Amino acid sequence: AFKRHIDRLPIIPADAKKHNVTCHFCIVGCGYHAYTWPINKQGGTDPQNNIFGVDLSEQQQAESDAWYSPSMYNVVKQDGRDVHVVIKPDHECVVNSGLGSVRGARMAETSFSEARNTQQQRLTDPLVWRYGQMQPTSWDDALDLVARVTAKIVKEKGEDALIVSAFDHGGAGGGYENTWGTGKLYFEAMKVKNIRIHNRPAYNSEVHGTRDMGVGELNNCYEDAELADTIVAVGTNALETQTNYFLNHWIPNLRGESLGKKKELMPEEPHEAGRIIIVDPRRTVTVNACEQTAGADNVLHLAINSGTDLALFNALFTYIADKGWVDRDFIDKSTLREGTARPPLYPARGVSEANPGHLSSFEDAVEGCRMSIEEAAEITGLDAAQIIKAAEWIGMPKEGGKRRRVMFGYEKGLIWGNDNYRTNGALVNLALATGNIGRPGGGVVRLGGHQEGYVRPSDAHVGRPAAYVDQLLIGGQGGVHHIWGCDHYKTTLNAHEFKRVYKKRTDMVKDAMSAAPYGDREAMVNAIVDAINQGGLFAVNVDIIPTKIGEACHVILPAATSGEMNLTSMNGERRMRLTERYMDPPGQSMPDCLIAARLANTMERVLTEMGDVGYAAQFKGFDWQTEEDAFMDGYNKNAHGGEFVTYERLSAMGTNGFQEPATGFTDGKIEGTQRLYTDGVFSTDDGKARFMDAPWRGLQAPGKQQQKDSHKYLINNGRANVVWQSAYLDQENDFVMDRFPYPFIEMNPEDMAEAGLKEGDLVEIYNDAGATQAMAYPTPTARRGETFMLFGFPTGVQGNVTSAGTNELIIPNYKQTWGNIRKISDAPRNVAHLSFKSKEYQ
Amino acid sequence: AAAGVEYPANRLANISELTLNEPLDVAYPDEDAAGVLLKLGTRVEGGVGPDGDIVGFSTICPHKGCPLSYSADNKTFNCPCHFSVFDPEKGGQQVWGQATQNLPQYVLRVADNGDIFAEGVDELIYGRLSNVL
Ligand SMILES: Nc1nc2c(c(=O)[nH]1)N[C@H]1C(S)=C(S)[C@@H](COP(=O)(O)OP(=O)(O)OC[C@H]3O[C@@H](n4cnc5c(=O)[nH]c(N)nc54)[C@H](O)[C@@H]3O)O[C@H]1N2
Ligand SMILES: Nc1nc2c(c(=O)[nH]1)N[C@H]1C(S)=C(S)[C@@H](COP(=O)(O)OP(=O)(O)OC[C@H]3O[C@@H](n4cnc5c(=O)[nH]c(N)nc54)[C@H](O)[C@@H]3O)O[C@H]1N2
Ligand code: F3S
Ligand code: FES
Ligand SMILES: [Mo+4]
Ligand SMILES: [O]
Repeated sequence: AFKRHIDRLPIIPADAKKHNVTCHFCIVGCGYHAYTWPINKQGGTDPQNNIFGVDLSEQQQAESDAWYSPSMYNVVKQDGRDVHVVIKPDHECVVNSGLGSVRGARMAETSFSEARNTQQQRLTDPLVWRYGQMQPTSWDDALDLVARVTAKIVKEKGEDALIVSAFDHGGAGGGYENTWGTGKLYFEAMKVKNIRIHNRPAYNSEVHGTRDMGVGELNNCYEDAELADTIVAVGTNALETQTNYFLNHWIPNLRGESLGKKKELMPEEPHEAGRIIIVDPRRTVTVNACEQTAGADNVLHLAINSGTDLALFNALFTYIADKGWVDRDFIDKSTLREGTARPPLYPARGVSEANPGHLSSFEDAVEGCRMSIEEAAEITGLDAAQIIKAAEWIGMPKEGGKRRRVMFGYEKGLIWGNDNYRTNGALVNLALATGNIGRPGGGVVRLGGHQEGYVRPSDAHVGRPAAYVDQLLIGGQGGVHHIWGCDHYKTTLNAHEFKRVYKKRTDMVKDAMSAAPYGDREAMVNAIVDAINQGGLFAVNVDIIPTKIGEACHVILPAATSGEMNLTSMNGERRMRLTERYMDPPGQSMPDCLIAARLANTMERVLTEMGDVGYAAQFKGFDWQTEEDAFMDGYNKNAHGGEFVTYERLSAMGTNGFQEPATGFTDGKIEGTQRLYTDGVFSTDDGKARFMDAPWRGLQAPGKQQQKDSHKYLINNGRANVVWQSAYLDQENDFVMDRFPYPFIEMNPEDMAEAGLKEGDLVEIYNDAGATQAMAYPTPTARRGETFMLFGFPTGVQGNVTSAGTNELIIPNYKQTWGNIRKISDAPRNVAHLSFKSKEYQ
Repeated sequence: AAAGVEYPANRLANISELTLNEPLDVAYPDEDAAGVLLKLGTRVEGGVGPDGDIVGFSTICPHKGCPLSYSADNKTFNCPCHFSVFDPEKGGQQVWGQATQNLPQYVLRVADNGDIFAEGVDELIYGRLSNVL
């Protein structure tokens, strides 16, 4: 096991500089503080010589604020000088109450440190492919080359020849400043259509269904999970993936700790400890933790067949509607009462690819969705009794006839699952029918991925459905590719084919560049353009590390991330905070928003030089010198309530921030919105929510049924608690890589025996889409025939075996993957030190 | 003046006091730092004795300091607060959990009379900023 052998840490002194920090990583947005102080100073164990005012010569008790782990300590540059830093969770932040996950608590150790040699992979300089390899250069050189090639291609072939891949999320590698700067470049200065997002291959929403129904997907507050009678958790592994939301809000409900608060806020009805329905084909550590906390009688794990959620939800809706377990006043007052006609190709197909489902009234949706318990039991594999029990735990009135309060939360098991549009709508139907939106203890919400921090100019020009960018690239289209803060080589669908073509097309441009003279810039640009014209691709990567897709790129531009810059984002209850800069970007790295501005300035210069002064003028409005300037041009001027928010005001609110949208500012406090839709007015033109007539139609995405029928195992996929995303930081973190040097594939031990596999064996997963590798991890809780492989991982990429299949709106159906498995190697020596024990607490 | 922590060499028990797969409560490097000695019946990392199977660990969870329980059936330490699991057969490796550290393990030595001494720890013990206060 990896051990740091750090026996003692510098003590934060009483005069350390304090900075508010939101976690860099997941949606929950736990509050931290970064304390910095000079390298040649330190605190002492006496109360007056440390920030805590306690005597650190004594052992602290459980849950003490006056401790931090080595992963929370580093030395970093701040205003040109080395400083000690501690980045530790905020006991007073209501999101996390002092909890730090295994990810957030390593922010300091995953920071760049020349003194302590952490994250020495971090990019420091612009790099260009020249003289046979990547070479470091100046910004002025690199930007000039990018702009000259980009400008020439767009002038000769149109803006459609520019392909963009970019983050749209919050937190590190996103946020309001950074989404605004990239958005303004591609959607205000330009009208780029061939743009995709970090996690999906088109410029779409993950949740068009709920949005088209008038229900924005982040409509509740975290307190709601404490107040619900029932939590319904669909396609979420929240202990591992929304950790401190689960631990600090869900767990108190299930344990009965929130009962006092429930009785106080809602005195006119009965309350018991929370029950939870978990809809997930896999038994996860989340299921286990719920059983251990609430008791097994208060947990209903519906271990559905992969991709069958829609059949479940429609049977639930049917049953609940037929019993009259619905909020009739809510339906009558706040939902669409209009009769509507089903489209001509219904039920198999919507009115067009833009509209996969049919929006209607309650009554019409019930009739359209209608599914018997027995039919849903057949499809889902559940027992009739389980489905009936779930209907009762959602819909059945409590003693005295009082409406049961249910928080419906969903994440990527639904969103990257079968028939995204219909499945999403079918779940929202339950929340709408039961009046569980806009009230305490309710909500139908994404549980979320990254934080959120989107503000951009209009995307109306992208269309709906938008372009399937990966398919354009694979099919030889597009000339120039700008990649911002994402790595398709590890995380796209159909990744094996993607990599094969991407390499060949970028190699064409590499080979041209190597053979042309760089010091004659015009000749270099012409050689690049000639290779593009022959079917090549010139690629530019903006990132913080050497990425996998970056190995194919021609120019790399170094970004600075959260903490090396000021950054604003909100969490899964819309809680907006400012992360205050506590350290310097590595080397010559620059915030994304300022890279976008410098690139816009370069484009204006280059296009003016080429004689296209009218196009050049579209790249004005990027005079930013600091990220706050992007905040002020974007969020402050464009967001709802934006005029109330400034860095200074956010800073004064601390890690508690406020909940968006802001409605005013009084007495040094930005005032916010705790819950959406509390007046029953929804986000549609008439203010009414729509239900969705969303019938089951099998596995919707092309080729999925045939993939399932022709391969032996389900290759379910997703996250591990210990790993953050594609392990971009984690790959230089010994704690993480010592645990999983290879991605695990969870396998039933009997399945392993049948396939001749032992723990730690390196296996090949393969199908019609591609092939990859993983390390077999015996998992007694896995169902026979069903495996789960860690996604996104550099030493074996799961996406290689995901097909190109999407829904009509180009949502990637990653979760429905099947393949074969065969051994590549006996367990390598480098996994001999691993534990292969159960991840379930006992 | 010293660059490193000065650990004391403290006697914890005698090998004769240990039963196979039953933790013995100890404290190291002082009485306020709870831990256990455990004889596992198989040679393991950091393990001492004739069989290389005797290990010592801190039993205070490195996440938020809840006391760990031992599961004799799994040979794991288990945290009831946030569901962490540590494997004393593999150097205290966190099988699943919230800590950013594997379980602090004692550097042990067995004297010729069977006395077991602890003379260091390989991670920062929960709740102190110096392992030797
Ligand atoms: N099979 C399968 N595939 C999946 C999924 C799944 O469930 N199954 N999930 C999908 C989802 S939900 C997601 S979010 C995607 C993730 O896919 P990606 O977004 O491709 O993955 P990340 O690892 O989040 O990549 C972040 C990149 O941004 C860089 N970066 C970090 N901070 C900064 C910064 O401040 N600036 C810049 N410029 N770069 C920075 C990192 O170094 C890294 O290269 O994967 C998707 N792919
Ligand atoms: N530890 C950690 N946490 C993270 C992240 C991370 O990288 N590491 N990433 C963040 C991001 S960007 C996101 S998007 C979220 C993802 O959060 P989640 O969506 O909670 O995580 P996943 O592991 O992708 O998938 C959740 C569950 O979906 C289940 N599932 C698979 N197929 C189906 C299906 O057909 N139906 C149903 N109902 N469930 C299905 C899987 O068995 C899995 O347990 O997590 C965020 N939090
Ligand atoms: S510590 Fe960070 S990774 Fe998520 S659970 Fe909290 S925001
Ligand atoms: S205190 Fe042990 S898991 Fe958090
Ligand atoms: Mo995501
Ligand atoms: O996401």
